[PDB]
Formats: sequence, C-alpha cells, structure tokens
Amino acid sequence: MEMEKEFEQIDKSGSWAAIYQDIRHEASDFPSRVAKLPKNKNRNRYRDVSPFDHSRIKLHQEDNDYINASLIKMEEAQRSYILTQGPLPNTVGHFWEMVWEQKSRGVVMLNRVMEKGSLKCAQYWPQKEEKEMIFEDTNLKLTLISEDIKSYYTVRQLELENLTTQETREILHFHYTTWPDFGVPESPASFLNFLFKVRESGSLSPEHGPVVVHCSAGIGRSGTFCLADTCLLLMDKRKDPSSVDIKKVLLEMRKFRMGLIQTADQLRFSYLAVIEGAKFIM
Ligand SMILES: N#C[C@@H]1COc2ccccc2C1=O
Repeated sequence: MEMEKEFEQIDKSGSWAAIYQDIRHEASDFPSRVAKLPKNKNRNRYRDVSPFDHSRIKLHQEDNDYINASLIKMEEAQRSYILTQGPLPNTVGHFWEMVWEQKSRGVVMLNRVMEKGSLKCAQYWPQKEEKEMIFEDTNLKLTLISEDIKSYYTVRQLELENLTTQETREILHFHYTTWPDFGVPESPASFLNFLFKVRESGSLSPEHGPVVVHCSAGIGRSGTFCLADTCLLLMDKRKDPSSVDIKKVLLEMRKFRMGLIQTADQLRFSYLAVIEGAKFIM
C-alpha cells in the first residue's frame, strides 16, 4: 500500500497513537545484561535505555569494554549505523575511543547541549582552534580545524590524533541545531536537506566505518534519521517504490536497539520525511 495513501488514511482517522502502540507491542525484546552490571551504572544516561548484548559496540580494552552504543546493520539497504547516547562527563573519552576503533568518518548530533533549561549531553568537542581537548583515560587529542555555521545546521572539521601512534584522521561533525524543545519540526525540508549533506560528505558510504549518530538517549531523533535514510535508499533500489513498508523497516531496526522512535508524532514526522524525500526530485 503506497505510504502516502496509508498516511492520509491514518491522518483522517487520527489513529497515529494506535499504529505507534502496535509497533511497541510487536518490537523485539533481547537481553541487556552487560548494561545493567553495577560497574556500568555511571556509563548510562537513562536507566530505561540500554543496548542489547548481541548488537552492543565493544571498546578495545581489557579493563571495561562497555559503552551505551549499538550497531544497526541493514542487510538489504547495505547501510550500517552506530546509535549512541549523548556522552556523559565520564564517557567523553570512551566516545572518541569508539569513533577511532570503528573507523567512523562522521558524527551526527541531533540535539543542543542545553534544552528545556537542562544539560542533554557533555561539551565533548573544542569550541576554539587554539584550545584543543585531551582525553587522558583513552590517550586521544581533538582539535577544531574549521566551522561552517548555517541557519539549520553547523558542519565542523575536527582532527582526532591517537597519541599512542601519532596517527591522525579528519572527523566531520554534522550538528542539526534547530530541532524544537517540544514536538517535531512542522516541515521536514530542513531535516531532509541536512540528511542529504551527511550523504554528500561520504560519511554514510562503505569505504568508511559506520556513522556515529546521537541525540540525548540515542533512540528518538536518532531513530528518525536512520529510518528515513534506509527507507529512501530502499526506494531507489526496489523495482516497486510502493513495496517499502516503513513500519516493517522500523521493526527490523528495533531488533538492534530498543525504543527507536519515542512518540506517535516522531512516527508521523518519519512518514512525512520519507514521502517528501520521494517527492522533491526522487
Ligand atoms: N542531493 C540532494 C537532495 C537534497 O535535499 C533533499 C530534500 C528533500 C528530498 C530530497 C533531497 C535530495 O535528494
């Protein structure tokens, strides 16, 4: 069923809440035993958001290999994403260790450091060229190289140095800065624009490690980003652009991380983004 028609049918009936609860009911449930170990309590931002053991990213150290991050592997679309929480004051070094070990080219950030008057994640990147950051626990150095500030997003060039080997890489930071404090954007135009700039960078491409995507919990806005990317990629691949079932793609992705898409408004926004993306030029 063409999703544009499914869309108008749900909207006219106002059943978004009922569709959303059907997804929550059918979603996978796998063990998260490592996340719940007492040694890892200060490595988790939210008590109810944990990576499944089967899909969690492991840090390459013997001490404690744990980070709140999951590998989402979409087999037919041929895309991989790492979805993670906003780093905490004691996990900023772990975050950059993961970016290094997984060979990521891009970091996608969908939240502001402060929202609704509360801190949603640590200030984990340098704000001035001449004031670099050193993460002593993981032996990494991070320098701001350049900054390009636009109306809806900012792109930063960063240099990450492995102080152990003196190798360096260029990391692109894509920061979507205008998601509202409450609800979802009214139009998906600016989100889709931002999405097609991450692609153009090469950050989502198979010659690099998976892109690192985060918001505060790493399930809501982060969910919306990878669901819309994968659905548009499948529509360019499948003979029948009408065979792409967004609810089925979301349940496949929820086999790899719990809770992806946090509200019925985020589900509706995801539909709007995909359809329009299929409109525009597609
Ligand atoms: N390349 C490219 C672009 C840029 O932004 C878009 C926004 C909505 C729908 C499609 C697109 C593209 O394909």
